[PDB]
Amino acid sequence: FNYESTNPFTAK
Amino acid sequence: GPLGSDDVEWVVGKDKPTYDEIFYTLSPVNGKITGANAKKEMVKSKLPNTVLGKIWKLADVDKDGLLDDEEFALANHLIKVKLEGHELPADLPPHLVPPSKRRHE
Repeated sequence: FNYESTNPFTAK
Repeated sequence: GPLGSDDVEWVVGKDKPTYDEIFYTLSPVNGKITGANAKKEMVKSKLPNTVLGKIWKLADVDKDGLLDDEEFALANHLIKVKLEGHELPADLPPHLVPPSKRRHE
C-alpha cells in the first residue's frame, strides 16, 4: 500500500 | 419555481470572485495553476502541511494535478473557513463539490 501520490504538499 | 426538487447552492459560488482574484495573482497558465503556485499560497496561509495536502486532495476533484479557478476557489474556501476558526470536513459533500466534475451517462 503506497499509491501514486499526486499531492505536491506531501510528495512522499 | 423552475425545479423545486433540485435547488442546490454551491457555497463557493457566493464568494468565488475573491478566490478567483487570488487565483489570478498566482499567474494562471492556460487557465490553471500548478502545484508551485497554490503551494506558496498555502505556504503563507499559515496552515499545517497536513491540512494543506488534505485541502488539495479535496480541491482537485478533476484529478488533473492542476487547479482550475473552480478547484482553487474550492481550496481557498476551505482555507478561509480554516482562518475563520472552523474545520473542513475533509470530505466532499454535494454542496462543496463543483458540478463541473459530475459526468453522468
